[PDB]
Amino acid sequence: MGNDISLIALLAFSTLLPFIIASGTCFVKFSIVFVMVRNALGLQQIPSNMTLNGVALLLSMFVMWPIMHDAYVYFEDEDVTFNDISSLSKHVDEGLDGYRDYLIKYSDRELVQFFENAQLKRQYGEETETVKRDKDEIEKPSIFALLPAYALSEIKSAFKIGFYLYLPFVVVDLVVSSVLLALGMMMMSPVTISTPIKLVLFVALDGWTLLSKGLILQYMDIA
Amino acid sequence: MGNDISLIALLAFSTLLPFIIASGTCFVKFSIVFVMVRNALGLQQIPSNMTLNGVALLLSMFVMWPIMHDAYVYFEDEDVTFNDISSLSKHVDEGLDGYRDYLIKYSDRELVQFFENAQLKRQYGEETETVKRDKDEIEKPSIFALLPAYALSEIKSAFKIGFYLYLPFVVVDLVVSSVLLALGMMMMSPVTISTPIKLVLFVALDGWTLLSKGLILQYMDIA
Amino acid sequence: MGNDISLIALLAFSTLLPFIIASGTCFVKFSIVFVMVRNALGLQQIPSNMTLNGVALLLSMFVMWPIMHDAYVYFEDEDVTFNDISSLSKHVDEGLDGYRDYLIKYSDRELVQFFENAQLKRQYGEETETVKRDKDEIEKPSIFALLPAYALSEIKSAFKIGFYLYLPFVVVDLVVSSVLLALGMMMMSPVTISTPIKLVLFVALDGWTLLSKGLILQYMDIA
Amino acid sequence: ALSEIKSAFKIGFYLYLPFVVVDLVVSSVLLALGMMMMSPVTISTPIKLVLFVALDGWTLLSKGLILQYMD
Amino acid sequence: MDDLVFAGNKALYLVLILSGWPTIVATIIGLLVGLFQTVTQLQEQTLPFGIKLLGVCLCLFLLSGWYGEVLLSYGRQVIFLALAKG
Amino acid sequence: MDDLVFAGNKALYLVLILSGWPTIVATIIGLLVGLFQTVTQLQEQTLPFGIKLLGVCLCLFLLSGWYGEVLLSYGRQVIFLALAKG
Amino acid sequence: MDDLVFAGNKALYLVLILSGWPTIVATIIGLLVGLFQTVTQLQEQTLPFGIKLLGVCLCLFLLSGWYGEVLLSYGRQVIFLALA
Amino acid sequence: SWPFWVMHALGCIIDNQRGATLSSSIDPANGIDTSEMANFLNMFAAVVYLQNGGLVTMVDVLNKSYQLCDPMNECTPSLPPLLTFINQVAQNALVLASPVVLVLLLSEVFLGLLSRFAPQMNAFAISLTVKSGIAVLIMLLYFSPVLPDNVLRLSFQATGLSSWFYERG
Ligand SMILES: CCCCCCCCCCCC[N+](C)(C)[O-]
Ligand SMILES: CCCCCCCCCCCC[N+](C)(C)[O-]
Ligand SMILES: CCCCCCCCCCCC[N+](C)(C)[O-]
Ligand SMILES: CCCCCCCCCCCC[N+](C)(C)[O-]
Ligand SMILES: CCCCCCCCCCCC[N+](C)(C)[O-]
Ligand SMILES: CCCCCCCCCCCC[N+](C)(C)[O-]
Ligand SMILES: CCCCCCCCCCCC[N+](C)(C)[O-]
Repeated sequence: MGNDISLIALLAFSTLLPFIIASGTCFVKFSIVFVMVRNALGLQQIPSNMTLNGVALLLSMFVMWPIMHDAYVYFEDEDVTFNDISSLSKHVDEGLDGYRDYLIKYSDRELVQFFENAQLKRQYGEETETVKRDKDEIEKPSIFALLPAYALSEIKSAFKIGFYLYLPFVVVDLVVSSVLLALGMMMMSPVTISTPIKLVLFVALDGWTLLSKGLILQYMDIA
Repeated sequence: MGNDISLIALLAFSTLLPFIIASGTCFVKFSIVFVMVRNALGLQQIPSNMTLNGVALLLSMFVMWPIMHDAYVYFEDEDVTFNDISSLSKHVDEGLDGYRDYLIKYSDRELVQFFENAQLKRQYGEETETVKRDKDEIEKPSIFALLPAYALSEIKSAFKIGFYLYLPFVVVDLVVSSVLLALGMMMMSPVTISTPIKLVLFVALDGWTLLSKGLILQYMDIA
Repeated sequence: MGNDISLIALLAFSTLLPFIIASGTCFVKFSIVFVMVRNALGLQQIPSNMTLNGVALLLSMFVMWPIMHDAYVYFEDEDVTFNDISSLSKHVDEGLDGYRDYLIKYSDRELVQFFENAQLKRQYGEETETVKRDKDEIEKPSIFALLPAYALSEIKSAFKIGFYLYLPFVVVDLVVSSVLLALGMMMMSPVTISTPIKLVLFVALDGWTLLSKGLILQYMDIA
Repeated sequence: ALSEIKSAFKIGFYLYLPFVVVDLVVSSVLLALGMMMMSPVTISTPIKLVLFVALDGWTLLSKGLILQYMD
Repeated sequence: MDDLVFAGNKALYLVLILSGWPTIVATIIGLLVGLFQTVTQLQEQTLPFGIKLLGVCLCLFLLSGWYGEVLLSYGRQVIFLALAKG
Repeated sequence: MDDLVFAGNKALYLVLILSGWPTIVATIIGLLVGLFQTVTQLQEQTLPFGIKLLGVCLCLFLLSGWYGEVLLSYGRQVIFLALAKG
Repeated sequence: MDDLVFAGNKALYLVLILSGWPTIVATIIGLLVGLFQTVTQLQEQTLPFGIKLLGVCLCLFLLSGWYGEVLLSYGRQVIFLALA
Repeated sequence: SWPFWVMHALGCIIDNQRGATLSSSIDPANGIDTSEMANFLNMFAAVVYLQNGGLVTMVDVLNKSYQLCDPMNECTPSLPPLLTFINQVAQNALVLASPVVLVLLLSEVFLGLLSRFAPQMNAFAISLTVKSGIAVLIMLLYFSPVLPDNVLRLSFQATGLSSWFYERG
């Protein structure tokens, strides 16, 4: 209810919701990390993707809720009615700053700036140069620039984590082969012995608790 | 006629049902253990994933169906009366305690408490946690806090179990290899010999039956 | 709207948009390149297709937007009203040239001409030409001739890029397999070890940044 | 309804048997060469296609399916 | 019924016949080269592969025709058994 | 079907000659390095593999241009046959 | 297509080099221990396996810094060739 | 389903013993891995089951399930036998496959013992050439009983409904 166009906007947003969650939210990172852990342990079907994605979605909800609540309360407020296009548009813009400021901590400055340079109207000569002050440039780059830079930087940071997770298992896999060769049993496949060792190591390390905690700690602050 | 919101709640619930089952029910454990044992015997696609998932599903219902039926019997109860949104909320929450108790039984208190903090503490200007005496909050962790803490504990239990099942097969592999060497009948791959032996031995001892009983006796008495 | 037929045409175009985007835009290229990257890294499930496609669509938006805007600003002028069929037809035709240019820049004329001569029934569809004579064929060619040529011309380009992207990883695979043979560990599958090396290699190159930038730079130019 | 399902399945069974032969043969000759890492499907797919085309399957089949309903 | 049993049996019979000759020659070449390498002591291991590739390809050339005649006749037979009922 | 006969036979002949050259080189090197270990009465696993790798890489550096000529020729030819009827 | 040809030739060259050294170290260790078995003769199969493992591990531990730089240079070069 | 899963298991065991680990067969509908032999025997069992008229017994056991236990009486499957079910299915397949496994083992150890006299002979590579021929040859002799050995002895029958289910209301 209210302005007919505000209603249209609400319904459009709620229609695009899953693509936003899939492309501009920490869900991107958690989804990748859990699957990489499964591959590092060497399991092809355990757990199901339907279990891993469920966990990842729940964990993401905690991180994202406070922003959605703050933006909702900000718009469910009768304070004002607006005289003009410039007043309304700047009131709208000031509501998204919480999200804009979430994206800014994690996207990378140089890629963000390159995308902002990309949007400007073309010129016949190369574009007229500019430098702009921080309250736009640092504080307020446009969201249609921030969003893909975020997605890309997140993917990268995810691969990085997966790399570290692989290292100890690689160590195991080598050592076990070298010991079997020292015993001369050259023909036996070492996978049959290395796999359970890997599982033992992961449960004694309690890898799930550590991963689930530290991933949240990267975004929340808890005391 | 009925109430138009309780109708929405019914239809919504029935769409989410398979994801709840897949992420917050003992199905999580049963479906994992079987597939692990199947890999350890070294002959994939016997039994079929259809057989395994079918059995795991059936067994999960003995554990969970009484709890759902108890909840519906709690709600179909013509003697209640209410006065306010609070008095209704309390009674609806009270209806879910039967499920809440099951999740509390099978999950870690400290990981639950961690997520219980993480839902809020991004709000908080303070470090003190005593500010509510435990007796309420220890009983009433939220269900969204319980769910991922339960799933992450079920997986770990599954790995713990499967670890101990791998050991005897490993032993059998070492024995076969050592015999081939002691006979000098060197240039034969041992897997061709030992996979028949593992299969015949486990079937001749009804490993699957003992396994099924040992799994159910954590959750029910069969008698 | 001031004309019922203008309204009909506008709605029809709005209904066909996704097939035009999927068949006459750089999206064709960007969509393919990312999936080839994922294959060359040897990952099955991750990232999700809708994550990759989401990024591809965002990037293509920057490239195509200038044309859409030019055409909108051109068409919204009611500055002239039309005496006759030919005057209207020419007014419309001259509006598409901003698009027609972009297609003709990247397709390959020998196809375009081949199709032109084919949709006309001319001289029984194909006949020899003694003389070769070029007739400002750039302005003659119908969009219905240009579209397929563009599609094929750009798919091929994508395959080329994917070819180049595979080579570095192939090197890694053959190197790992050779040093394992040097150690004599003949039983062990390289994929357990070669994968993390690929991950760290791509992370150190920062392939997403270079790749995304270069793709845009093929169409635009930026300081 | 169940009678037609029965007979259609029955007809469909017969048609597999040549392609089944093709597949098991190809797999045996590859193992005879030791190329255990070759996926047979790549080689066996075109042999199936050319077999069916040489039979002219769709002619025979569409003829017989109609003649079953009229004398 | 008996038509079903007959056709299924014949399928296995044809597999056996067609595959038999290549596997025979790959066996004989394997034995001869293995013996030769004991008669003169040489520890190569690709030589069997190098020879038996030529051995198998040659008999695929020779039998290329009979292979197609057998499979055509079988396909026609089973299509008749399937459709010609009255 | 002289066209299907031709394309089918040529595919196998091409497999045989494209693959033969690397395996011949590898086998001859294998034999000579196996001999040298006998006349020296000195033994290790790795020397033959090490030399074989170099031998095959040189074989590919040399011949590979011709591999491209042969494959392009066959690639065109089969397409023209497939679309020959019209 | 000079660029494509170059990229291809370079690939093989890189494989031949980057695999070369470890096989040489393993060869030399295996040969030297082998000859050392002929004097004071005791004949044991596993000593080559025990010692060559140390050889190759130590070689990779020293040179692994080099490898990454060569690979990086190649990857950049091909990415540019492709996107130009 | 019970008669079909046994023949499918049998086919998987044979295709594993003869090598053939990288089998080609395709099946997306059930989501189960499949091999050429498994697919063949799984089809063949189905056609002989249908030709023996079993399709009547399927609707018979459906109707009996409603007469013997009713939706309104909270009919429920018995637990104790369900706990045996997987092991019975495995057992029947092994008992049926056993004749081919033993002969394929003896054929390999015979080449192993032969290799003692000619240690350069690659007995493994020889066995790969032999075993698929031996496997088909032997399966071709014991083939005809595969008709009756499934059509009756493994088919479920309506009298069994008494034990697998009970009414809890
Ligand atoms: C199989 C799921 C559908 C039917 C619901 C079964 C509910 C569990 C009943 C278990 C009764 C066990 N018993 C007799 C020992 O109490
Ligand atoms: C590695 C080769 C596997 C070949 C399996 C198929 C054998 C039949 C080939 C077709 C008939 C013979 N020929 C010469 C026309 O190819
Ligand atoms: C893999 C089975 C052996 C290869 C032959 C497969 C049948 C190909 C079609 C045969 C056609 C015979 N022809 C040319 C006379 O029609
Ligand atoms: C390179 C291995 C696969 C080659 C397959 C060639 C299929 C040829 C099919 C026709 C065979 C029968 N023929 C020659 C009479 O037509
Ligand atoms: C490291 C192995 C790489 C094998 C693939 C190399 C790329 C294909 C060869 C491209 C050049 C072909 N040639 C020599 C005809 O130009
Ligand atoms: C061990 C590498 C195996 C590669 C097999 C393909 C070899 C022929 C095609 C690549 C030729 C590369 N070359 C020589 C042009 O640089
Ligand atoms: C063959 C075993 C050793 C392979 C080492 C290859 C490392 C490639 C990744 C280089 C990364 C360089 N970096 C980022 C650590 O400086």
